[PDB]
Amino acid sequence: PKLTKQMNAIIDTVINYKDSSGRQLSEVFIQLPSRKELPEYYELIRKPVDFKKIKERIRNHKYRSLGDLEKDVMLLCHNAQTFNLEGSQIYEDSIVLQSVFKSARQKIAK
Ligand SMILES: O=C(/C=C/N1C[C@H]2C[C@@H]1CN2c1ccccn1)c1ccccc1O
Ligand SMILES: [Zn+2]
Repeated sequence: PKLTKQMNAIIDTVINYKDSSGRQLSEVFIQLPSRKELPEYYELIRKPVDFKKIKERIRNHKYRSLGDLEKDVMLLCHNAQTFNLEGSQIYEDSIVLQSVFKSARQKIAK
């Protein structure tokens, strides 16, 4: 109950985060392209995950700890770094979002 609320607060912080230029960094990460739209993603990435899926997993009580939530957020960001070119905006945004997650978890949970 309190855990579910901690998780929703943390993920909401990550999703709503805007950089100093006003850009909501999460936007591209909410929903993966389909298999038909981007078959090469699914050829490369073994364990696809997006923020929509993480929200599903929170809603359905699938993460039993903040550690388990963190593992999926880090997976998402790792997949983004794997697929996208180093130095691309999406690659760089995924690094920022890792930090935003860790700060949100420090702030909300401690
Ligand atoms: O890498 C991810 C997405 C990369 N895409 C999304 C945009 C930019 C790049 C190529 N894109 C396409 C390509 C085809 C159709 C729709 N979007 C990604 C998205 C959600 C969660 C994890 C991810 O790695
Ligand atoms: Zn429920």
